[PDB]
Amino acid sequence: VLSFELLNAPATVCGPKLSTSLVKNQCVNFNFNGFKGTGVLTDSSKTFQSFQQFGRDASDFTDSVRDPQTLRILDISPCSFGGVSVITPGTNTSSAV
Amino acid sequence: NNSIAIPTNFSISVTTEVMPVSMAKTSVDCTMYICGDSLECSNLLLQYG
Ligand SMILES: *[C@@H]1O[C@H](CO)[C@@H](O[C@@H]2O[C@H](CO)[C@@H](O)[C@H](O)[C@H]2NC(C)=O)[C@H](O)[C@H]1NC(C)=O
Ligand SMILES: *[C@@H]1O[C@H](CO)[C@@H](O)[C@H](O)[C@H]1NC(C)=O
Repeated sequence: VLSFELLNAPATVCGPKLSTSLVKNQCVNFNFNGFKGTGVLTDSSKTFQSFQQFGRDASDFTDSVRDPQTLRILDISPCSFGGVSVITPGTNTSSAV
Repeated sequence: NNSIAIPTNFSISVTTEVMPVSMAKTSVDCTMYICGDSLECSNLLLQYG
């Protein structure tokens, strides 16, 4: 019988996977010790503790995460940015917006 | 039954009255609130389209 637990602690038992390069300021999907999502990775100036891995927002949405190789801090932002409005005339008149 | 009060002077008063007119216009995007930029959730939201 094996028992697991997933906390905000450094990982000890990990599956076999090869790390890749780090891409910043682009819309990518990441994988940080099994935590898979999608966002824009940017360098961050926030300060964590000596053991914690990922920070959390007010809505329990992880926005900062520490890469386990560089041991630095990264920031996650959504790929979609803001609200975009389209101004158009009628389609029977023109198609320029 | 034979008494009346008639004023002899007056005054001018300026009073305030505050009433609201409009509130803040708000818009809501269904995506990026229900499905947090994930492709697996956006394939299921179409059934609630
Ligand atoms: C009504 O009251 C006003 C004051 O609120 C009086 O005005 C005065 O009038 C006299 C002359 O009548 C002036 O010399 C004064 O300067 C005025 N002001 C004040 C503050 O005293 C007015 O006379 C009154 N009207 C009446 C009693 O018929
Ligand atoms: C291995 O991990 C260390 C410690 O986090 C890190 O400095 C290093 O870049 C990693 N990679 C290699 C190839 O040594």
